[PDB]
Amino acid sequence: ITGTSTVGVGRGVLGDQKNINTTYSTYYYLQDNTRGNGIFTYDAKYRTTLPGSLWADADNQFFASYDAPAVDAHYYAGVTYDYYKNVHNRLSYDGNNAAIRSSVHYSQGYNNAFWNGSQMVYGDGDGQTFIPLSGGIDVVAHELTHAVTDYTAGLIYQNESGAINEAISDIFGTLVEFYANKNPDWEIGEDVYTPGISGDSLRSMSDPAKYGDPDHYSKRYTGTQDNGGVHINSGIINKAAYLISQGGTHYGVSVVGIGRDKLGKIFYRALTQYLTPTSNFSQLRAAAVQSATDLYGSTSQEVASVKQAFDAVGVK
Ligand SMILES: N[C@@H](CC(=O)O)C(=O)O
Ligand SMILES: N[C@@H](CC(=O)O)C(=O)O
Ligand SMILES: [Ca+2]
Ligand SMILES: [Ca+2]
Ligand SMILES: [Ca+2]
Ligand SMILES: [Ca+2]
Ligand code: NA
Ligand code: NA
Ligand code: NA
Ligand code: NA
Ligand SMILES: [Zn+2]
Repeated sequence: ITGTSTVGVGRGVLGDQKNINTTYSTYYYLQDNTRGNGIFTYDAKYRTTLPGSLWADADNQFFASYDAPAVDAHYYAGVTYDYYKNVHNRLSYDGNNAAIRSSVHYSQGYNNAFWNGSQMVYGDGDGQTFIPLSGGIDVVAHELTHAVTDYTAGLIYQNESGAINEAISDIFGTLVEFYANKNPDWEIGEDVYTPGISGDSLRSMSDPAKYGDPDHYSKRYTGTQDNGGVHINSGIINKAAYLISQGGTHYGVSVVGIGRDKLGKIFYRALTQYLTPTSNFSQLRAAAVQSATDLYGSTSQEVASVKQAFDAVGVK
C-alpha cells in the first residue's frame, strides 16, 4: 500500500518485545519499506486462502496473542533479508529485491510452515506438537531459503536433489540463526517444537540419528514416503555441513573444522554457481569441492575439509 514508513512495537511468539517496520495509511500495516521492494505480512484468518489480508492494526502496537505470529514472521523475514544481503550480497530471494510475502494463522491446528512458490506460509500449530511456527528464526530462514533455491539451482523436490534442497534450507536456516546470535544451535525448530518438552526439535544437524535420520550414505532411505525421503536423507548432507564447519571424527574419519562463515561461502557458491535441478549427492560433493577451490585454492585446508566431510558421510 502507499503510505509513510512507521515503526511499531509488539511481542513475538516467545514473549519477546521487538520493533517492527510498518506503513501508515488509515491503519498501520505490516509492510516494511526499508528492505528491497518491501516485506509484507498477511493474516490468513485460520483459512487456507492465500495470501489473505495485508495485516492491519489500528494503533501500531502488536501485543495481542493473535498478533505474535505476525510480529515474528515479519521481523524474522527482515533478519533473513539482512543475512543474505550483508553476508552474500544477495538482494532478496531472487537477487533483484523481490517483495517478501508471508501469511500467518494458516488453517487450524496446522503443524507446518512452507514456501508455496510465491510466499511463506505459517501454521499456528496445535499447541502440543508446535506453537506458531514463525517463532523460530531457523524455520523462517529455512522457508525463505527454499525461495533462494527455486531462483538459483532449482533442485527438484524429490529423491537426492530434494534432500539437497532440504539440507540447503537447514544449513542457511541455521546460519541465519547464528547470524542473529540469540540462542543459536545446530537443531531445527527447537523454539516452536513441543512446548512441554525441553531440548528437542524436528531435526539435528550435529547428530541426525537423534531423530531417526541417516548420518551416512549407507543408511539412505530409498522408499517413496516424503517425496523419496527429502526430510530424512537431508541428514546425510546436514551432517557433512556440520562437520565442515565444526569438525569432528565421524565413523572414524576426522574432519578439520573451518567455521560457519566459510561453510556459508562454500555452500552459497555451490548453490548459485554449480548445482542444477537434478544434482545428486555426488554432484553436490563435486560442487562444494569446486566452490572451495574457487575461493581458497585446490591445496587449501578448506578443500581438504570438504573432502573429509563428504568422505565421513559416505558420499564419493
Ligand atoms: N519447508 C517445507 C518444504 C515443503 O513445502 O515441502 C518443509 O520443509 O516442510
Ligand atoms: N522447519 C521447517 C522444516 C520442515 O518443514 O520440515 C518447517 O517446519 O517447515
Ligand atoms: Ca494494536
Ligand atoms: Ca536456537
Ligand atoms: Ca535452531
Ligand atoms: Ca520442545
Ligand atoms: Na516449503
Ligand atoms: Na525450493
Ligand atoms: Na524424525
Ligand atoms: Na549437477
Ligand atoms: Zn523445507
